[PDB]
Amino acid sequence: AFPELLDRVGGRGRFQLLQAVALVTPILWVTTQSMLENFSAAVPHHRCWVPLLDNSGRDVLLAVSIPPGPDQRPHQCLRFRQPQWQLIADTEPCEDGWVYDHSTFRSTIVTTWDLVCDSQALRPMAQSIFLAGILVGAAVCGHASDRFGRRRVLTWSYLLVSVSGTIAALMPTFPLYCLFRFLVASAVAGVMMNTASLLMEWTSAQAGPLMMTLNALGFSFGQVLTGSVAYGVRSWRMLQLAVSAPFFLFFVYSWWLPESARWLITVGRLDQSLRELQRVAAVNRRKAEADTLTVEVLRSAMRLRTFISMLCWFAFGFTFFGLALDLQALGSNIFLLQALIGIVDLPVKMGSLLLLSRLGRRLCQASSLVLPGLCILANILVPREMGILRSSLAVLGLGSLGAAFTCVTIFSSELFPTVIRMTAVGLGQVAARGGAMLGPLVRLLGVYGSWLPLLVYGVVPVLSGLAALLLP
Ligand SMILES: O=C1C(CCS(=O)c2ccccc2)C(=O)N(c2ccccc2)N1c1ccccc1
Repeated sequence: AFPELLDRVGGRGRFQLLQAVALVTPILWVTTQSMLENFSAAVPHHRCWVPLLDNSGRDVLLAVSIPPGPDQRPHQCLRFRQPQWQLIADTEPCEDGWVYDHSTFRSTIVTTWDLVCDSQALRPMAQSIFLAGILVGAAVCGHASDRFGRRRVLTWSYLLVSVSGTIAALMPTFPLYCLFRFLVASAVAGVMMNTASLLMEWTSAQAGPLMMTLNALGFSFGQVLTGSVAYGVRSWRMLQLAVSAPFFLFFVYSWWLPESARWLITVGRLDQSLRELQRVAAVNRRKAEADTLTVEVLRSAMRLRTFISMLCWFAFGFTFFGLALDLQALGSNIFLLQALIGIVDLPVKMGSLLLLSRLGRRLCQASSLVLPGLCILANILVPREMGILRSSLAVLGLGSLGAAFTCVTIFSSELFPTVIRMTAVGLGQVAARGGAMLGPLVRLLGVYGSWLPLLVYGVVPVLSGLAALLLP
């Protein structure tokens, strides 16, 4: 009988907007902390240190010192034992360290800890660890908001994000950095889930719309915030601190947001629920029907389609999170990318939804997965000669794939006895977080041809979309 009480106290109004703003604003920095492993763990051009150069015709010295590499470049992992002056066989690996190109980035973790050459596999493992941390933190938090509340967990998760992010920027050794990024990921997942649930609960029956949409926009924009912040600060120690600093103020000001009143009723804290509802009514200025609340009212108040949905969620998560953390391979001028994936995301998603809803729900679901997979696959076919076409296809593909989590959540998830969709969205999204940890691990196939990762990332979504047509 809670919706009757909610209609009695308010609905829409003023408080539901202020709370919405204050709970959606964290989402931008939550995205910023998640896409940060693209300007922090960036790989600049590296050479082998040689005594003849870099102190104790520069082009001639570079030619004699290092053997040439295959890709029209000097070798990045080998060095001549002695200066081969015969150039107007016997090679040894780098042992005095490397030298890097300090022209776009001042200091990355790759530069700091030498995650190049033989120890190349370490880099595509930090992102996998981070995503596994998100999955684990989201799994634990579910049975954590039923014994501690729903607003306290949000504030404590804010504090954990801030402290762990600040501490992770001062570590001198790689495993400590990985562990603290794991903790950051878990706390971020907790923040995500608790914010979503809090936005759902306090809103009236029209929460399915706006509210849930207002979340996504958060990400989209956030993307651009990540891009701008990255363009701002170049060093990697001063990027993590600058990103994790706001969360302390977020935790400080999150001490006044009212806690969800529906949860308080089921546990037995009637007085707190009364105070909460009265203060919400006072904020909403609907202090006319509140006198009816005299405790007693609240005292009396107290299979194939599923598999298709799981496959679609898995394909979307796997492709997006195994391809959008390596944007240095999709083009150039990285700061312009990762800042064009929201400005393309919004118009494309709205236009595609509006245009394809009328044709049919299954048609829209199918067309949202074949198109971006084919777009990504077509990136290989084009050569390097046209860079604009080389980069626009990837942006269009990512923007179109971003519409999947919107189309398959609000328009889909009704493919069931139609009792409540909250038991289906989470079930589908579990495979989305469980398919991203199996993501960047594909990029470990750089050896044995470089086209295989892109080929897999292009064939998986198209196969999932083609299988989606087999509903009957
Ligand atoms: O927007 C989200 C959240 C939603 C959880 S949520 O709102 C909730 C609702 C109801 C009950 C409990 C919790 C999320 O976890 N991912 C995600 C994380 C890791 C891997 C894959 C997906 N994305 C997402 C979607 C598209 C593009 C990027 C990110």
